[PDB]
Amino acid sequence: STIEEQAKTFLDKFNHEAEDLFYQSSLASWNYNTNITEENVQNMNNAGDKWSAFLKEQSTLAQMYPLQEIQNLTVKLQLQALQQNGSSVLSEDKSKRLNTILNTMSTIYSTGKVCCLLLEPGLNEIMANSLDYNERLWAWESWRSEVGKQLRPLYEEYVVLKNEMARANHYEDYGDYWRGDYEVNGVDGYDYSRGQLIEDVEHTFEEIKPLYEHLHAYVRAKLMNAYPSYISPIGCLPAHLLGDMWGRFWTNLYSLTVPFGQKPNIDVTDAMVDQAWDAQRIFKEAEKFFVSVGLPNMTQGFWENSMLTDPGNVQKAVCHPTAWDLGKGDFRILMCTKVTMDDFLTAHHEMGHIQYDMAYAAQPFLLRNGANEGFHEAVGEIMSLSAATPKHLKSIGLLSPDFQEDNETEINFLLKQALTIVGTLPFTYMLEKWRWMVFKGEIPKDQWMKKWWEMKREIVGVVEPVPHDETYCDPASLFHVSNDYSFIRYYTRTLYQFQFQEALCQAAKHEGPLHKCDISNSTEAGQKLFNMLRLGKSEPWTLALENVVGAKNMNVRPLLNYFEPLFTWLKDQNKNSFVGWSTDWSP
Ligand SMILES: *[C@@H]1O[C@H](CO)[C@@H](O)[C@H](O)[C@H]1NC(C)=O
Ligand SMILES: *[C@@H]1O[C@H](CO)[C@@H](O)[C@H](O)[C@H]1NC(C)=O
Ligand SMILES: *[C@@H]1O[C@H](CO)[C@@H](O)[C@H](O)[C@H]1NC(C)=O
Ligand SMILES: *[C@@H]1O[C@H](CO)[C@@H](O)[C@H](O)[C@H]1NC(C)=O
Ligand SMILES: *[C@@H]1O[C@H](CO)[C@@H](O)[C@H](O)[C@H]1NC(C)=O
Ligand SMILES: *[C@@H]1O[C@H](CO)[C@@H](O)[C@H](O)[C@H]1NC(C)=O
Ligand SMILES: [Cl-]
Ligand SMILES: [Cl-]
Ligand SMILES: [Cl-]
Ligand SMILES: [Cl-]
Ligand SMILES: [Cl-]
Ligand SMILES: [Zn+2]
Repeated sequence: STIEEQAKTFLDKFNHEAEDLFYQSSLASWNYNTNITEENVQNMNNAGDKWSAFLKEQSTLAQMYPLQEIQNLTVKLQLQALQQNGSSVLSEDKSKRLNTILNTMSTIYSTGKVCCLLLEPGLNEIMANSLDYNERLWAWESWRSEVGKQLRPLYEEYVVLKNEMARANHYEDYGDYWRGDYEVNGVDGYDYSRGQLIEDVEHTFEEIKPLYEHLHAYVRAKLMNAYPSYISPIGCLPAHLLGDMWGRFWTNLYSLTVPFGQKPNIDVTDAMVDQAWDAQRIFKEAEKFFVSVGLPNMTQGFWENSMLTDPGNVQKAVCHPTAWDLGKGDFRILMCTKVTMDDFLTAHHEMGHIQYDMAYAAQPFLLRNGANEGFHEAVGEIMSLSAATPKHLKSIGLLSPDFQEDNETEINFLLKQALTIVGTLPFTYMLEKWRWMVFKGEIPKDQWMKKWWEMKREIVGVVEPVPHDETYCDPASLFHVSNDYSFIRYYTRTLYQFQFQEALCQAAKHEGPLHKCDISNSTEAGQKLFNMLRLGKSEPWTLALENVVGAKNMNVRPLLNYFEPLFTWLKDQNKNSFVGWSTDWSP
């Protein structure tokens, strides 16, 4: 009886106990989310507590099998997923304090109000739709001070305690700890070090820099037309004018940046209601789409047990669209579907999640997940990509067969896509680099805010409207920061998404620009995609990516391919205009 054999037996017992307990908890959670009542909340909480206690004791047991005596990499992966210590390395008092800090930061972020209006919906409405410089500036500064000033000391203590936990687990810092979510060891030709992630993010960002610079110059010009005196044509962009509370996405800038405002966007909602479509039809069409590439039908249970429309005033439900994998062959979608194009695309996205879940359902319990934190949402996004293309809507009868394309409408659509995708990439990289640097200890508190805005100036070309000192905590003014979430996932997922789409459209023998591509009816693309989906978390994410795209590494080139018509059109628009920005300017 070797250690590896004992560990195999332990994992056997664990899987059988865990699948049952996880199913009971997931079903309690489903009963709540589709039927909000006190009885259902208590059942959900009790089942979740039972599951957490089970995982606690099972991790304690798992730690009694030393990994260095495990040669089988699958057994090692599962044991490792169980043996994570985390905050438990801290003393009882230090963990108590850290959890109090985390709870406090979350509560003040969620209950914060400026006098009084609360972030959702008031200030969000202002930052999305207001065209008054003073109103927007006020809301921006108000949140930064009213909330950030509170969060600052809490965040300093949070940094100290999180770095203590990370070094107690043998990481260099909390940032190194998070970079662990991309690490791979023991598999020659597929290993990936925690440092490699930074190097590769910075490499792909070096390649994204020209497209972002030209989008920046375009948006700066258009915003100047919208804000006469307030913007310099060689300087950075005021943070309170970027379409949301942080400039995370530039989506709401469309009104001010649409290249051809007289050319409407394609919106088949009217066609969906005129053909008398219902949620059943929408989900059946998504299912047909997936069947078209050789993936299986949704289970009978899926149709029997899902919630695909709002149950109305009879009972309240959590209407956020979500895909559920309860285990034991039970797959569902929760969605308060309305007959609208957005809901058609979101249905495709979530059923893409379900297809992923079904694909890796034969893997051990602990290996049932995306290859890494970015894989699932990329799989979801590429479905909506294929569903929205005019080729596909014609194919499924939502556009008239003679519906003529138009470069102006296509460039409009591509602009919007840029404002979101390309816009958020430098934001995300800059935010996570600031956090990495704070955790690594390269930014003393005295320069915290300074470095932040310096980086905002250099990397993303955005400047603060008001001078900010070290009493604020502007990064903590965003949910992910104040609620202790990694952020680089958005960069990596966005790049993986277009890598996937390019590889699959190639397999589908698509000709022409990448954004016009529909993978429908391609069993080649379906097979390429399934060869990855079925692995779940069992193989290195480098290999999972190779199975789809033929290369083992993250690459931004497909995103540039997707945007190349817009990149060229922008370069044409900006040829007689300054591109780039000076970090010296300030409003
Ligand atoms: C919702 O929950 C309540 C309380 O548990 C229960 O009485 C009711 O039957 C549930 N509704 C449905 C549709 O199951
Ligand atoms: C690792 O162990 C699993 C059973 O736990 C087995 O299915 C698999 O073949 C083993 N891998 C190798 C390389 O022996
Ligand atoms: C969890 O803690 C034990 C010591 O208490 C340690 O030997 C083990 O390696 C830790 N887990 C991991 C994944 O390092
Ligand atoms: C998928 O389901 C449809 C009915 O919705 C059925 O006609 C078809 O044969 C099924 N195909 C597969 C491959 O499951
Ligand atoms: C795929 O084939 C079906 C016939 O089964 C057809 O109705 C549909 O228009 C085709 N779509 C594409 C994009 O070729
Ligand atoms: C649309 O694009 C084609 C190909 O680049 C070009 O020949 C045509 O002149 C363009 N038309 C408009 C209206 O932009
Ligand atoms: Cl989601
Ligand atoms: Cl599961
Ligand atoms: Cl995105
Ligand atoms: Cl900010
Ligand atoms: Cl994501
Ligand atoms: Zn999703």
